[PDB]
Amino acid sequence: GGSTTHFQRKRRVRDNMTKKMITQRTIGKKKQRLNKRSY
Amino acid sequence: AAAAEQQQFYLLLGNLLSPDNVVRKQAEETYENIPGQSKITFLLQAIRNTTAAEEARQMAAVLLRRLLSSAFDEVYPALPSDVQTAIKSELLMIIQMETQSSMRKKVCDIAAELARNLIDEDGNNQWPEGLKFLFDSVSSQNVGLREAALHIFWNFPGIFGNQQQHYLDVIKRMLVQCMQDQEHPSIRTLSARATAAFILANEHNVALFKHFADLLPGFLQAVNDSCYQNDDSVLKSLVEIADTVPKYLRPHLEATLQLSLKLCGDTSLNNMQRQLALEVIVTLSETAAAMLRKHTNIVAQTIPQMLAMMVDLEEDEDWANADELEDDDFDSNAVAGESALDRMACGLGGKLVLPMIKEHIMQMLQNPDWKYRHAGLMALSAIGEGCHQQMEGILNEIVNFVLLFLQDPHPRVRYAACNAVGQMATDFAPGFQKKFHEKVIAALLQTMEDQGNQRVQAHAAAALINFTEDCPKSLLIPYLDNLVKHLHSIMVLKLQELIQKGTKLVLEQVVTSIASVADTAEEKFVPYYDLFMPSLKHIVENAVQKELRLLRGKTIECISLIGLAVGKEKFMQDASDVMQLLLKTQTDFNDMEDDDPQISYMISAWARMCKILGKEFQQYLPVVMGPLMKTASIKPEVALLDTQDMENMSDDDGWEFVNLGDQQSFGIKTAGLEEKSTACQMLVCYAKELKEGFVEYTEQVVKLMVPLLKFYFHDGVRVAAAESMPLLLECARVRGPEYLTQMWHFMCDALIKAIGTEPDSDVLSEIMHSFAKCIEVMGDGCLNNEHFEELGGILKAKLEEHFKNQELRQVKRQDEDYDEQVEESLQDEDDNDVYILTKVSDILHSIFSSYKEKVLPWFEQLLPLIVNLICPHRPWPDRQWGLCIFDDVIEHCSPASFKYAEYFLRPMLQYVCDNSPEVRQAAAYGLGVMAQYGGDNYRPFCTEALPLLVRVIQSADSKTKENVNATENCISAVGKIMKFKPDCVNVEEVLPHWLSWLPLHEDKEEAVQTFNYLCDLIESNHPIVLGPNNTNLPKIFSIIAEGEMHEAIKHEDPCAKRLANVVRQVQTSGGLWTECIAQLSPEQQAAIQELLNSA
Repeated sequence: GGSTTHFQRKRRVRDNMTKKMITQRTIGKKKQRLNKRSY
Repeated sequence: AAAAEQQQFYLLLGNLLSPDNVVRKQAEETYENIPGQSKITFLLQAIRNTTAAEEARQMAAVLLRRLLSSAFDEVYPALPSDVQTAIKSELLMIIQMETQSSMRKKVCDIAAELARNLIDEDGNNQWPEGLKFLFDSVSSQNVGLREAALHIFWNFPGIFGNQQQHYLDVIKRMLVQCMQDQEHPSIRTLSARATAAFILANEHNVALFKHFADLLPGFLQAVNDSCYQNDDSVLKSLVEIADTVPKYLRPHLEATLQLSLKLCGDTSLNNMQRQLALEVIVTLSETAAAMLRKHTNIVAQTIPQMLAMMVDLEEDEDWANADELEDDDFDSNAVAGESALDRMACGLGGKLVLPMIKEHIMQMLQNPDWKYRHAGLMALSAIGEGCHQQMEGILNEIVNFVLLFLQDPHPRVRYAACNAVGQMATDFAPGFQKKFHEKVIAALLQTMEDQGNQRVQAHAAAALINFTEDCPKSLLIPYLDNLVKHLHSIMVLKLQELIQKGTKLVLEQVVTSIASVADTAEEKFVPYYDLFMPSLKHIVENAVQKELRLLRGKTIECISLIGLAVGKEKFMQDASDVMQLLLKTQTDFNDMEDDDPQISYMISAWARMCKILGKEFQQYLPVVMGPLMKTASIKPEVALLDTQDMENMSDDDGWEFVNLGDQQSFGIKTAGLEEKSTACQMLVCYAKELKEGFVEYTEQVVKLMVPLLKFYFHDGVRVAAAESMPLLLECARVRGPEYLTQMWHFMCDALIKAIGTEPDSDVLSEIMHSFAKCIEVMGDGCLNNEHFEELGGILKAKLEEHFKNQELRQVKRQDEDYDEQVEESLQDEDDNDVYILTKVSDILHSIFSSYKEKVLPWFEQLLPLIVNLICPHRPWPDRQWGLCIFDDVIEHCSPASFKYAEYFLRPMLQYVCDNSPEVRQAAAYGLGVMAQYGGDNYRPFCTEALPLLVRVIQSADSKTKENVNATENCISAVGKIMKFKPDCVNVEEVLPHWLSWLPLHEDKEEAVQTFNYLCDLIESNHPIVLGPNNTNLPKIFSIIAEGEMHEAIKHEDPCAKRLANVVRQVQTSGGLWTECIAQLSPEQQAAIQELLNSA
């Protein structure tokens, strides 16, 4: 449909250097969806 | 002789009380083979006999409940009805005459489980005796029978088949009456819990929610009364209600909020009760923010409570000497308050939270207590993400105030200031760095280099890491020298201290900071390479003992990042030694668990070294591929327990439990999931980097990643498994078409099934993108008939879901609680839906390009929905993608597409004049592709399409950054119609106007087409382009020079050469070239020279 109009991943991101001592990773709750909604 | 059997049963129960392994095994072996009916009769006899010890009775009751809930299907049917009636009557009799509370509750659990397992069919109780007993139980005098009835009701809230028809009023009256007595508090708590469970079970029932609203004051009074008796059982029910069904609280929400505030402000209660009371409001903010935003007073009163929680810091003298990053607690008041502040700021939004917390923070940052300043800095750190847009215009004074606290008399306040700076750099990126680098870098470096406290230094280094990670490379080069100095001297000092003492806290942060600086500086780190590599290797060779494993992993990661930054040329002088170090480490450490910190740092190091060492790395592939595949296919431990059993496993070694429906607990061990995600991503990177060299390991990776598509425990694993699909096909392409077909037969069914099943929108979009890419890899026969049918069904379901979600969102609007933030959430959902539609169009384009005219009968079933997408009243995102799909149909499935032209041709002709630039672009591309791959059938429509296209092109506001792309597409369409259909265009009149619109510069694949047309006209003869003699040549030369700039790729594309030769075709007589080039800008002359040199 135009080639350039296809395969665009606009809404994606990436990063390196895992750890980052100072972070908001505490996230005890929130992001609670239970994607394993089976059985 | 039943007496001997009972004696043996009591003996084995007594053995089970204090088992040890021997009688553990022997009792399990003896018990697992007992006949089911004999088991039921024996357990009932044991429960009835009130002579043995309470432990035996309780243990037997637990056995009966577990046996029922596990294997009711094999110990009840196909048995005499007399036995069933006898056991039911026995259970009711034991319930009636039981006196001890615990045993009565256990038998209530047993009876509720039986009634749950004896419903069957569409839902109708087969045990009317149980319901009758419950009704005559709750309306009685003795409190034991009422407790039994309420516990039966709570355990299975739903022993009914016609509750709405007749029994709703009776249930409401029973619960109201039970939450009214003043002599037995235990009845009130049980009734409140029963009401909460009944409301939770009957979810998605607005009528029930409005009919049961009169019970809320009693529930709130019950939880208030219970929380003062060291019993938070009802508070947990309130938290569950607020989490799952907040609308139930809407009648009395204010009252509820006030109660929580009281329960959060009362110091008499322990920490857990106050934290749960706060969690009520926090969960309400997270789940139902629109309902809570109306009560601003409650938020304005709850913010001081959380701020006063964070002042609850214990003066610890064993702080500055701590050498490990000990876990915070997640139980102390300060951490819970900070987390609650973060969650509420994220949920309610900054527009409401910021005005009431800003003044509190600014007032607390002045209190001479070292605890109020710490709390203020931590609140500033916490509210950073939630109040993002509102704090973006106030960042200057906040930063200037925070940076003044790095020079503070108290070390903990400086630690908090470093935390605030680092968290603000993380949240406000990359705008924080550009406007504040000059002061932030200087302050952090000054704090790091001159300090007597070794916990402020490490946290300042971590803040520097957070700052430099997102800092663009352009504005860091001036600071590279002043970073390498003050990062190398401190490394030297800390490495000296590491040999004598055992200090590692600040050395790890310094190493990570150097790694981050090198990573973000890339090739500019070469002059400083020799400053760091000899020392870093010295850390890797040493630090071989335990409790330095994190240091070794960080040093190895830093070495890998520095090597990747400096490139292969400079790295290939110590690369052999680093390879030996990594090999020795890999062969040494490979004896520990999967939570060893050197199991996520070694894999990424190996992948980085693969990136550095390209194809030479193939030698080391067998060594790395072992442990990577071992840790990429770990199966997490999962257990399906009962809720009454879940409590009993309170060891909590890492078990994460979720309360499944109807008294069940589902637990998974989240130990190694992140390592699995890292290993899968590194497998994807390995395949991408190696291509043909990965063919030996392609089969194992395919057989591992195909099941991982249905791995719902981690989204990253599923995303990596989806991404690896086309890369592995490209790797296996080398072995021939048969190997490709085998791998595709492995992957195709799994991908198709995962497309129509994935809950997550992002993972689903990635899966659809990967499937489209895989189809693009293998064309003309990659799908069977079964795959075609399944794909058609799934795509029709997806389009129907997309159409229905718009109506569902419209119903979501016009609600009792709708504001701006709800609209923003709905817009985000709309964006996700449009992305899924984009991926659907991608899959359709791949299928069309692969199959051509043979796939139209399959597209017949999807045609009505695509026609629906192009409806004039639809939003522009739907119309654009419908037109794109029809353009694909035209390009690849012609000249048979005339059968479908009545559906799209008139909308295509109409939409060229649309207000939306994207719909205009799609319609223009469709009109252009009509002439090129349409044949003689679409001949008369080009005559109609041309005037509309020229009208769109010649209109004003056509070259602005918005409508420019649509105008470029229209120009390309007119050029294609002129070239491939010159009979009905009158080219001699359009071409002089067409030359004015040239060239194109932001559309690349249309630019090559239009320049191919320009060359074809030039290479052929006079018309238009070259008029009298060669006087027109200068304007075409100017057009070419203007279009030179990164438009025709200088990699010797077929078009560019045809252009360049033309420039060299005129470069024969100096007379014409001089006059053609005399009226060009110096940039144009340089462009012409570069174009001539490039091809």
